[PDB]
Amino acid sequence: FETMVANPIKVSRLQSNGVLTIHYSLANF
Amino acid sequence: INELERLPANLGTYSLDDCLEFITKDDLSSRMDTFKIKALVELKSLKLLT
Amino acid sequence: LGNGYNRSLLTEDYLLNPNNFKKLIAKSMQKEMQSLSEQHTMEYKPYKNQNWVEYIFNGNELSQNENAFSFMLQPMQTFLTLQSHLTSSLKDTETLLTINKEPVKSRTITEIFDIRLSEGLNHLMFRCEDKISHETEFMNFWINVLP
Amino acid sequence: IMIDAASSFVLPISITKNVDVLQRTDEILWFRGPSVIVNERIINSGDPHLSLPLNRNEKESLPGPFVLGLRPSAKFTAHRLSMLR
Amino acid sequence: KRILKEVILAKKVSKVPINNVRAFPVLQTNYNGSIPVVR
Amino acid sequence: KLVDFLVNVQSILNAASVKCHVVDESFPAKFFEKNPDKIYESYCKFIKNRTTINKRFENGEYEPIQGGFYKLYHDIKLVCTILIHFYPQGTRNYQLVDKFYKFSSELLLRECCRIATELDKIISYDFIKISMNYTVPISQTYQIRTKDMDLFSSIISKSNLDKRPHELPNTNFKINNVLPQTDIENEAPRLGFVGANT
Repeated sequence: FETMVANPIKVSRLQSNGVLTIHYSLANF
Repeated sequence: INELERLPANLGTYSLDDCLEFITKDDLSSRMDTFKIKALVELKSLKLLT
Repeated sequence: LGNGYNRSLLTEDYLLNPNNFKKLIAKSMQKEMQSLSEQHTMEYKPYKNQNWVEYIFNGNELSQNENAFSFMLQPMQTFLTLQSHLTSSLKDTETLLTINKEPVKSRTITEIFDIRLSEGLNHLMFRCEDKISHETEFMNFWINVLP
Repeated sequence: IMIDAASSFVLPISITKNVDVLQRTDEILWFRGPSVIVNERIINSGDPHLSLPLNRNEKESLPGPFVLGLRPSAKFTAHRLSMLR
Repeated sequence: KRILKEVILAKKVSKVPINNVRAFPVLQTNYNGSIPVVR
Repeated sequence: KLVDFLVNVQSILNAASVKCHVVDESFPAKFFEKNPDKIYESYCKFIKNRTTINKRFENGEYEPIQGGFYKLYHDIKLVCTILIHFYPQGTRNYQLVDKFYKFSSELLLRECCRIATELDKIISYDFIKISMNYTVPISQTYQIRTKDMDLFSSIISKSNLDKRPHELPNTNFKINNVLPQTDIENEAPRLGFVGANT
């Protein structure tokens, strides 16, 4: 069990701040 | 500015409306910061004057 | 439960602060405290500004499946000392103490060590065992030293 | 002095059988230091247990930590629940 | 401030109105983070 | 003076019990009147051998005396231990009963209050000790040694009234106790430090 290097969770600062939640603005066919 | 910049940063409220929320030993009430935001809107509005 | 696996050795452990840190500064509002879990009272005594905390562990009604403990110390408090009251020094009991890897020998039943910590966490492994009766006990102290 | 270290880790083995009480990601989150238990958030700034006036070896076993934490009295809470409806 | 006290001691004026902000500033506990620093 | 002092606790403990329905749980007579440290072992013996908390006030089971509130404390601790043992340790109705026990025990501890060391050999020689002492319950975290990373866990939400044996999803885990840090708050910086010009 002592040979089980763990996985870092990286935050990536621009993802942490202001990410919103393109065809659904109908101007582009 | 030099009166607002000598307030302690650990400033917090205790309104008379936290009795309706039943805050336990560790519960983090949702009206704790109604004075520290107001004491930064003034301190940063008096630096964005020019 | 392992509370019936309570400690038969290790009466008292003391993480009291050294007298060097007091003698080099001082030349007090005391607040004792106990934690609701059988024993391990924790007392301290600041004054309006040094603190000189002291962590005692009366292990007569602690368990032994729960060895490690964790607390937080302030950046002026880099030095520490123990006081290890065993039950009885019947045999040549081996008492070694590795902070991270380095064993600490002594100051010279009750044995005193000399502890000097660094920033960040620490391990501070401590154990006692008998040569003849062949029984071991362990203690661990996760000391978070503030930067 | 950096800021953008990871400081949380996840082990690959799914041990999610007896773990519904810990803090899950949605696995188990494993941090790089312990937690910090804080008894009461609000300091009681007067109270000569803490203020230490300069006038006049004694011990006192106070009931709980709740003396030092600004709790409201129950008559106001009943008055406000009466004002509720 | 003495005089406005004494009337409230003496006369008991019919309203003496109550208007408060219904909050007051208190200090709250602070604590460092427990994850150590990375250099 | 003790007339309203039951009425207010009644109203508060009714209105603070909507989401969990602790007060409307079934509870028979259960005459223990014992040491509150024996409060689970006595009910364990009551399980081995062989009127709810809202209805106790409507029948007037509580007097304006010390026992008239000691019984109320006893009934709350019994119902909370029952609801802790009934659910698993991760459900929301476990943590609601734990929070309700904490809140009601804090509410009932107050308002009946209204109604050997070389360092000590130096300091007790050098200073005068006016003091203050109290009890808090500690909690636990887990402990893992990986390859040179030495991780920690979150706080287990296991209550202080659980009494179960310590289960472990891994035997390579370890367990530790977290001592709460408590003192006069270290002087926080001023607002000029928090929010200067960048």
